[PDB]
Amino acid sequence: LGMRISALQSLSDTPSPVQWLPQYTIDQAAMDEGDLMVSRLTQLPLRPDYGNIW
Amino acid sequence: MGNASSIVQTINVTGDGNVFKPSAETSSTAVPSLSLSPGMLN
Amino acid sequence: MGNASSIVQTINVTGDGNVFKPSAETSSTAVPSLSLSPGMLN
Amino acid sequence: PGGVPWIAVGDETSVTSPGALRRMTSKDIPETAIINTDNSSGAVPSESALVPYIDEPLVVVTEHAITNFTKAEMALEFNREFLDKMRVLSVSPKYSDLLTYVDCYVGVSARQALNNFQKQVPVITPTRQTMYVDSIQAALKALEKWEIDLRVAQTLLPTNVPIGEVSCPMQSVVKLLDDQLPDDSLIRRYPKEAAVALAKRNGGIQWMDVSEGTVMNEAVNAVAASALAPSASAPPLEEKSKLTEQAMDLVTAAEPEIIASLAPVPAPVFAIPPKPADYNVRTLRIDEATWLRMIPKSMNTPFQIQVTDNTGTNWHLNLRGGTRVVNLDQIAPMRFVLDLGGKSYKETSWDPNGKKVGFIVFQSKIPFELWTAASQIGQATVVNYVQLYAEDSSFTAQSIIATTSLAYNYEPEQLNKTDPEMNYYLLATFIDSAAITPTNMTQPDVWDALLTMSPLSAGEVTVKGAVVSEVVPADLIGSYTPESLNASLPNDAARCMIDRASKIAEAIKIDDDAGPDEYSPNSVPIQGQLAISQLETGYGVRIFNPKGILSKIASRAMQAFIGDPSTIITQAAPVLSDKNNWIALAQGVKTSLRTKSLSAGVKTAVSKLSSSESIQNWTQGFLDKVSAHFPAP
Amino acid sequence: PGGVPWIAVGDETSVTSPGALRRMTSKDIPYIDEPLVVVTEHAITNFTKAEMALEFNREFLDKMRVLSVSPKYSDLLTYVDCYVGVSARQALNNFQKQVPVITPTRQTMYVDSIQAALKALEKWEIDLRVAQTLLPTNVPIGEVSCPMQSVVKLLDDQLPDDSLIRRYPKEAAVALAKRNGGIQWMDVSEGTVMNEAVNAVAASALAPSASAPPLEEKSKLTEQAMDLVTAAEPEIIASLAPVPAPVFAIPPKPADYNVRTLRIDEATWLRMIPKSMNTPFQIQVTDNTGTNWHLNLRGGTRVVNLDQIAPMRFVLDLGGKSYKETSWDPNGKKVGFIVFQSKIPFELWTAASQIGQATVVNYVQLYAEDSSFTAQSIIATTSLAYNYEPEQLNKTDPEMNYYLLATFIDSAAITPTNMTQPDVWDALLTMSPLSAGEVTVKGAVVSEVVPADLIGSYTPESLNASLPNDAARCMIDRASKIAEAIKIDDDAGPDEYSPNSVPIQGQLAISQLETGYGVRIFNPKGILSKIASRAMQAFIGDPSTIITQAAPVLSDKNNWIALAQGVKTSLRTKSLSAGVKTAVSKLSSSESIQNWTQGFLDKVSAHFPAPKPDC
Amino acid sequence: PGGVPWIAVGDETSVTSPGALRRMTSKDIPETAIINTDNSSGAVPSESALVPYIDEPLVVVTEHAITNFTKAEMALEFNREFLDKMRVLSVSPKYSDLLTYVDCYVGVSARQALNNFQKQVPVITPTRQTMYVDSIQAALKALEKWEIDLRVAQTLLPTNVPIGEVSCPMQSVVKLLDDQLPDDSLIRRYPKEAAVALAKRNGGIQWMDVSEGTVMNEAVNAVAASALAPSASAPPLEEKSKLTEQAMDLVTAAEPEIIASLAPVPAPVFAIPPKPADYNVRTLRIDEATWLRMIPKSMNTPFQIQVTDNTGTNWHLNLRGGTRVVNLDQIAPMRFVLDLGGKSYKETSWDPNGKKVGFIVFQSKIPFELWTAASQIGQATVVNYVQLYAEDSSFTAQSIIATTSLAYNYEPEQLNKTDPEMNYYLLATFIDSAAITPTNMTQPDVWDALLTMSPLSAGEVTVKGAVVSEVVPADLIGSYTPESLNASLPNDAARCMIDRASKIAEAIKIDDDAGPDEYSPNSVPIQGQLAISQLETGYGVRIFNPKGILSKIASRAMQAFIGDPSTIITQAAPVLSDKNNWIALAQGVKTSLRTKSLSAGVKTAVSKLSSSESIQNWTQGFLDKVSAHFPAP
Repeated sequence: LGMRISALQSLSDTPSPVQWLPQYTIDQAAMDEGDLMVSRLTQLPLRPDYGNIW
Repeated sequence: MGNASSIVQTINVTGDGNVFKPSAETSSTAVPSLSLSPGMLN
Repeated sequence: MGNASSIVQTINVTGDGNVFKPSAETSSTAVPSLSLSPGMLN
Repeated sequence: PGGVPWIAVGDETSVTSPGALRRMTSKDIPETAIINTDNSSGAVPSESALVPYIDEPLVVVTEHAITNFTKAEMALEFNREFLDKMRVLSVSPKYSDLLTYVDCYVGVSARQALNNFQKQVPVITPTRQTMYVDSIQAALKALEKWEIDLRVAQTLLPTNVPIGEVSCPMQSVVKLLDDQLPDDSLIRRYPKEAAVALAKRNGGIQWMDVSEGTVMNEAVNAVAASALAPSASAPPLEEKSKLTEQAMDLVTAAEPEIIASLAPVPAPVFAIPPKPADYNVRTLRIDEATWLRMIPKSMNTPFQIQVTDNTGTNWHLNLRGGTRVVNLDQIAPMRFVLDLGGKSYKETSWDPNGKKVGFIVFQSKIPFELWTAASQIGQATVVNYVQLYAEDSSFTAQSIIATTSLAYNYEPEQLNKTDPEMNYYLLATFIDSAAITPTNMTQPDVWDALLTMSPLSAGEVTVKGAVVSEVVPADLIGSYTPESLNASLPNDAARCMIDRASKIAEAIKIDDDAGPDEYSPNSVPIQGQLAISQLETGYGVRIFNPKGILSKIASRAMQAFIGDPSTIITQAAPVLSDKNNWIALAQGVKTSLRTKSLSAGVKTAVSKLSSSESIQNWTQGFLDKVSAHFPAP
Repeated sequence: PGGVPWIAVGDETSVTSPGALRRMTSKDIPYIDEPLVVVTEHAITNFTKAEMALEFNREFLDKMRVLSVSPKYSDLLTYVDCYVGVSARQALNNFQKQVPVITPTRQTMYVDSIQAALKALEKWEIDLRVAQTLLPTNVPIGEVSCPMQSVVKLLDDQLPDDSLIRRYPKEAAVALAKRNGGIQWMDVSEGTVMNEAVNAVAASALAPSASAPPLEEKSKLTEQAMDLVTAAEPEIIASLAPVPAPVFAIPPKPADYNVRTLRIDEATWLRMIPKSMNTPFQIQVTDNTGTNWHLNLRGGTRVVNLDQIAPMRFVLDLGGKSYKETSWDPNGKKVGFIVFQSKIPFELWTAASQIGQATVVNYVQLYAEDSSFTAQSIIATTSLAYNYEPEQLNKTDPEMNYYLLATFIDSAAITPTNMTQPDVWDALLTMSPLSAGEVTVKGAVVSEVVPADLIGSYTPESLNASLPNDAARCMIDRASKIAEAIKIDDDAGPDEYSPNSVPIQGQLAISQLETGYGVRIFNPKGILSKIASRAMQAFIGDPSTIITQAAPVLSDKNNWIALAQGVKTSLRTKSLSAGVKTAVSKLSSSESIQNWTQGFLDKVSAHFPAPKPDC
Repeated sequence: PGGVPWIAVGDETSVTSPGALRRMTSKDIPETAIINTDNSSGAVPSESALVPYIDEPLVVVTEHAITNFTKAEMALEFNREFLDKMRVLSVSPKYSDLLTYVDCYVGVSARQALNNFQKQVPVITPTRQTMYVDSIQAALKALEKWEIDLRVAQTLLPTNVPIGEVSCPMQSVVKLLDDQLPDDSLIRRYPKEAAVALAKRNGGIQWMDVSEGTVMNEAVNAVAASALAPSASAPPLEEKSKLTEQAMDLVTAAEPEIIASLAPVPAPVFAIPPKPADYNVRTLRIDEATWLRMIPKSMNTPFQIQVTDNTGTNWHLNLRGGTRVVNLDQIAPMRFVLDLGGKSYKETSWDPNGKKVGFIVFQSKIPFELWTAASQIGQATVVNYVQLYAEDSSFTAQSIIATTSLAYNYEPEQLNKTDPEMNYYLLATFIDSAAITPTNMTQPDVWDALLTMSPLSAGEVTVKGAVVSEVVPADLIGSYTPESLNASLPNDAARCMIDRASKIAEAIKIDDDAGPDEYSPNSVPIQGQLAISQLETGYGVRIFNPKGILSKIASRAMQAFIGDPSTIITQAAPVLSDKNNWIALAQGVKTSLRTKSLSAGVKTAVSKLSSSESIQNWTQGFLDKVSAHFPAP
């Protein structure tokens, strides 16, 4: 088995969602398949809250 | 490209809607050379 | 095809009946070269 | 497919990770071992104490290797008769009987091999492959003298005609071949074997059968002959293919894109192995050679200095008006060789015979022009020196100096270069252990001698006498007057560009066959540019020319390029000085060559056919001579 | 197969039918539609090899988290039954089942993925090459050994400080083991070690046997020799019939002459006024810009004739000459070219009425310096340039005569008694052709040339005074390639018969047996063998001997034709062979190099000592 | 499989069974005869009196041949429309329709065939092969003018771009072509067919069907163009592959085992075709030139001798102190040319006009320097001579000899070398028909001119002026000085080493782009050798240097070798005078060039991409200019 030997570090659960900065590799794909997969995985339609613009 | 004459039954040389879009990927090739060495044919 | 004298032979080198007809379509060839590059052989 | 075979680690046909695959060996396939070899060649020992029993790996053999080794064995089969005569290799190797066919995983690494399962792949061990190669190689080794003698027999008289057919009675050929063939040859010892081998190689030679009577073609290489044969209207196919491929290789080597760039290109990528150059430093003009310096003339106070080499020996020498030196900064590494042979340097007050000439290097912060009274000399040492000799000269009452090869290497890395103010100079002149009186010796220097410079680097490029880090190849076009070209350094960019373009010129000449004032696919790129440029608006009087005049001018441009490939550099060239024409031609050469479809030129084809017919006529005349001077019974 | 796939539009089909075929597209497989292209076998095999070229470095590619999944070209190919061909007629005549097809988009994406991986692996590749090259890892023949710990110590010692092996040693070890089967790593868990290389066929192709050179070297040398001879074009240079100039010519080279030192009879491209005229005269010529220049003509003046010369460029250099007289001083003076065109021949010229239309095409200023000799001054280097392009002149009228002169010019009239030098032709001239499709013989343009008559006709002086575009230089440069190929293909020593020298021997024997005028003589076969050997050796050592007059054997025509044909008929009939002496010398040299490598490895082991045995 | 097909004759069969096989002929297979072929092309006559019946052999076509001849058919299928117009070859040839499938023993010889038995072997008869190839050649001959015109149409304006994409209105392109097209072009006569062929060859040109109004790519060579195009960040794949192949072929061209052997190598195996050399005897020294002899200058008593030529006309000569000769023995056959241009030889009582200068050969036992009296000359002959002629020169009151070319061919075989006590000497001097008064002429000879030496045998080799039967290349390294090099014979071993190493220099250049003082794959072996050697025991003061300094030293040494190859044979050269370093470099070059995997330098990649962008911009600008004029209506 190719694995590092180390035990997990326990953490408590974050009560709100966290930011995430993505980083790109050199892999590539066609745009159409990306739109198709986004259509499959999406949770729309939905009614959100608006907030105040001013 | 052909010149000094126009024929539109099938392909209009001088008509609208034709594309001239050279590219590195499309390139242009024919059959320049082959493998006709005496030892490989037999 | 050098000279040789024998009583009875299956083919006679110095005999009469042979054909020496050099032609461009027949030509002469052997195995002088082959493709043995390191990349292509693997 | 290639690589190595892989097997499961014992899992129940459920391989879902590259960790469950291990590389196959000869224990997993027992038929690939060394003891299971058929040993038809007798190579493997039969004694059980001598055959090893160890685990070897397996590799996959690809179809290219199979076919090429299979043809390698037929190379040996061309000489089966003589090989039988020496009792060598009585059974053909038959490569296909060494491989083992297995359904396995194929690949180089486990991750790739896992997702690729193949059926009926051929594998082999390294040992058996080496044995097979050795068997063929030994069989080839045993035939050197026989093949040489066979080739001598074939080439003694012409057995091939370029076109058509010729004839001669075979008895005359046999008589001539007996008369002329060497005694050492094995043909005399083994005639029938040579006859059968020649009948196999050449379809012309046909041997009548005494028992039955049928005489028939028996060569085994007719397809290759038809590939080489010329039709009665066109040249052979293979020759056309070979010529076009060679032209494409030259264009590829010339790097058509490097020599047409409009943006800076680094020096090491632009350079090529250079060549030495020769000069006469005294005869050069200082405003043309930017790499020389000279003390102001009409100065009327000569001065003397002293200097010591690396052994501490002191030397005296004198500087006067007219003395010249060479800047040794910003010229890259370079090797100098100086040769004074053929010059006199003879006066009534000084004779050169027995004197010594040396290279002296100066370091100072003061320009060489503003030097006098030896206080401005700065740090200086003698590098090298040599002693002269005098001989009689063709001119009556004069004598000349024998040859010398005074050498010096300049490597910029060693010298400190700490202060940009500092200046380096080099000079060649007389030196002597006694002070040279100014009245006796009046010559400013000994720079009146042949000077060869050879670069000491391949990643350094200068322009007009100063090194640069990058060049723009499209900015060298039409920017050199002839006077600036005989005074540049051997590591100049102009020489690199000229040598690169010479390959394009050679390729165009190889591919194209056009007479004076005839359009060619390699000369219209200039024509289109000329038309579009003459339509545009700049400044000055416009002139409009028809298509015929433009075609003629473009053809003349291409011819002037091919004949002399340095016109692109030359300033004020008629048409080739413009950078657009150069770029268009260089780019269009590739497209012109890549789209040929097994073709040639009309003039080439017609001349080639006429030449070949003349050759057959001469061959037939020679064969008539042979059949007439060696009568058949 | 190749080209594209097609589909029948109708039920009615035949070998030659109007219509009946349309091209297949992505709609016809089971919106954007793209065409399909049939993929050959060559592409499949070569692209698979390219993929495995990446797969050598899987451990590194997995440490760096790139290229998780392999390309696998054989997924992208779709198998279908259809008419295949480049055109509709070929498709109508053909029909195949299970041909593979692909669209251009997918092919471009595939090649881009491979190129991206190759761009990411570059520094790693250079680093492994450095590691392999630092110490000798290959030997021409045999087998040498060295302890591994010492080798790793040396590598740790001398590898660069930014080398990527120092960051990934285990991956570099596995990569080197894959490339080279000599470097083997023991498996610790089981204590077993064996060869783990994936390249064992090319290794056998490149390996010498016990007594013979490698196969690849022999095949490569033979192919190179055939390519050289094929480029030489034996048929053209053996022709006994006229061949056009554009076919025969090959790119020319410059030539250097001295005009004054040449003799008139050998060189026919020069005209000199007779020395018996005994009187000078002076003329005034206007250049292109209206400037007036006065120059003087006298006896002995030489001019180059421009009539039968191809477009040519002249560059003249005066460096080293003195041209200093009692009443003239070269410093500050001017020298230039003048182009005359007149209906009166040069030798008849006596007055200014005969000079015709003249023009000072180019001119320079002369600068003088002290020379080596005492109280002597010499001129600095000049490059006077002229381009004779005939088509810019009026060549329609035949009576016109053209001449070229180079001499002193001045704005004031030159006094005849001050200067008695005729011209400045006593200087180094460089001529270079401008047309690569026109050839001259002996100093006159020829429409076509006969290659079988140039051989054995030039005396040394005539060959000297040739122009750069002479047919003899084309012949020399076209025979030099044959000479080089023969030298590559042969190792015969002094007086050793070779398959490349015997055609001359056969020709000599036949010629000897014939009847002709003269005192008849006879020779054995040994004498003819020696004579042929000397002739071939002299040819190889000097390709310019076929054209030189009164040559021993190569001045003849039949010998040349026989040799040219013999080259081809000998090269074409080899079987992967080599000379005996070449083979034995290669074996001995390879063994010596092996011994040197082993000694160096012993030195490497002596320093960087390995740990002593533990117990 | 390759070879010919065989059929059984005797029932018995074994891998060596005698006389069990016989050639299979068309009499067995009726489908092969020319009376049973399909005339879809129209070659075999339909009249029964014009189709012969003679039994014909059979050969086997290899899969290589099938693929390449089908490619040849594709080479014609591009131009189908114009072939249709000319009514040539209406039905396209199909090669597989000429092959007969049979199963039998296949092999080159009977012994190989006895072990081989395949099924579905395809066989052909020679005449069918010739007929097929003739049809292809006739189709190619028909298309010459058309192919040239189509290439001109493609090349007239930029149709290809190195990278990226361009665009232009096709109406403007058509108008420009109409304006610049040649008058005789078939493109104007047949426009539509040219358009269709262009659409086949290129993918940028696209045409719409006016019936349905659709436009799409119709090129048929996408697969190859994918390999020809440059992807992002990397040059085209084929260019890299081809450059690596060319470098490896350069390395193989000069065998590294020959140039780095430590053991004697025969002269013919080492030799290469040489080049001429030019010398001047008076300027040469006796000490350095080992092939010269001189009478000691102390003689001062010249003597006059007479010698006859081959015809029988006597001549007169004068010898004195200083007269120089060339020692012929111990040198291969040679060719000498003497050129006396630009010399005066004018004395108070001697006028060079009309005087005769010639070569003489002396054969004598007495050594040259002991020569005092006439009778000691032995035997002499005037081989060749030329008359002189003087013209006025640039110097005032001076004259110069015109250009002369005197030739001599020294062939030892034409002499007898059996008597060891025999000396052969060569002289060039004045000759007369009467006595030459020594008071009149004071010159020793005419050897103060130009002398061209050209070898006449490329199988012999000299070192320092003496012939050697075998040479050791490793010992030549670092053993020559410029004084000993410029005075070498044309066929020296030094020049052979230089020319065989120049190929290695070029090969190293092709694959490197490193700058000053940078480590490379080719510069490390010298560093390793230096690092090992500095630790070895010696005699001097030991020096320790770190890793970086050694890497710099190796880089500089390799660069100096590339810039001037002859430095490997120069005395006291910095790093390349140690033969270990030379052997290490020569051996490591092959390993460096064999492990490359379709790669290039980082500098070359970035420069190639930048240049491709620059030409892309240039082409777009030109097409904008073209569209501004010739506008689309």
